[PDB]
Amino acid sequence: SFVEMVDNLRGKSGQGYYVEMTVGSPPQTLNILVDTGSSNFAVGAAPHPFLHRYYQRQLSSTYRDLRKGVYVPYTQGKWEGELGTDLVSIPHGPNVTVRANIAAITESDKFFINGSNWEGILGLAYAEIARPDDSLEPFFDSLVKQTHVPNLFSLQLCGAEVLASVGGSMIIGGIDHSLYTGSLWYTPIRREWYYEVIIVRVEINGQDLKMDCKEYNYDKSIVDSGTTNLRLPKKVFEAAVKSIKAASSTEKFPDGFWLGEQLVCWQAGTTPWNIFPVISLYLMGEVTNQSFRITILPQQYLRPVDDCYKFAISQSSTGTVMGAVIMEGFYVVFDRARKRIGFAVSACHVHDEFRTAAVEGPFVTLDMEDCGYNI
Ligand SMILES: CCCCCS(=O)(=O)C[C@@H](NC(=O)c1cccnc1)C(=O)N[C@@H](Cc1cc(F)cc(F)c1)[C@H](O)CNCc1cccc(CC)c1
Repeated sequence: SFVEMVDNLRGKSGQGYYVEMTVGSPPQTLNILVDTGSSNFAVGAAPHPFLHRYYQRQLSSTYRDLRKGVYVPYTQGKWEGELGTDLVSIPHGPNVTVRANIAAITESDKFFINGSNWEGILGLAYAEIARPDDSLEPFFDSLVKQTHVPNLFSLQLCGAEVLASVGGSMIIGGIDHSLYTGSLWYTPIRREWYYEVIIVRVEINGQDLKMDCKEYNYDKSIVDSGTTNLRLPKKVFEAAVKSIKAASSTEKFPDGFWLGEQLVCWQAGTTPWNIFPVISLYLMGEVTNQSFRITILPQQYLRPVDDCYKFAISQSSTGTVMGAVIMEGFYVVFDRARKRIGFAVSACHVHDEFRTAAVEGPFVTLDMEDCGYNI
């Protein structure tokens, strides 16, 4: 938890958060997307219309070819590459250098984003979902094994021609107490592959969705910084929109809005936040029958793009995804050592005069264990 790591993240709305890193010798500078939703460290290693610079292996005296191809398909978008290792540093991170696995991207499809300003991706999740297989040690594992950095990192993602710029902090090796107020509440990491958690209850403006909690985690629920929106399984999505639509029936928007396709604008400064409800996601606590909740304001699920916004909540077919817009306003601790994820109100907390994002507990909930999907 260093003051030198504060504000070491940057990016544009809808295009994620990236941290500056150097690879090879001499140091090659690159902006790398911080993604707790995957486990491969990869960087553009060949020219591309959206890349202004890229990893040039031939210019690195410390590069070692692993002579193995690698391929990684995401929800939408994918890339192909060549494996190898090299020295990697995070200028605004811990003062150490480690030899890490790196997937030099040679071919890609709908992966890189035009104008995003990042040239690679840092999969911070576990080896289990790493490609080719789990023998390809993820970056953070190498960092912990090679240096004395504590097996833990925390993220503070903040809100907002060109798309609004965003800032944040990735504290490697610790917790920076000045980045949050109040208490930290932890939810167990159900399994060490994605950063899987369990949602046991959901409320829209204080009203219970009243669904079997297995639906909330239908398939799985993950904390994913590499994903923008709050993604919800079909049944949960529909209940959610119906509830949100009702609360804001005072005004009407085109179906494209709710489908997160087309934006919606209001006179600059007149956004009627008060008509949109708050969303409370209750997460399993560290104790049976006990949980805590994180409340999201409309300022979070209505992403800036007159003041224009897009509905940052969309239907998923691969489970719940607590994306960036959910993480924003909260200080999130990925306590790998103790297999848990802590949440707390962020210093750049979720605004508003009558309301505010919050992290509250405890709230008793029985049989939280049957909320998960049992393989
Ligand atoms: C951060 C910049 C914002 C980009 C806006 S986004 O549309 O929300 C990105 C999201 N896209 C969507 O969620 C999406 C996209 C289109 C339609 N519906 C949903 C997505 O796929 N995210 C990848 C990171 C990524 C970032 C990019 F910038 C471009 C890519 F290519 C990939 C996560 O790693 C996925 N974790 C779940 C997961 C799923 C499958 C396999 C794995 C094993 C690696 C893992």
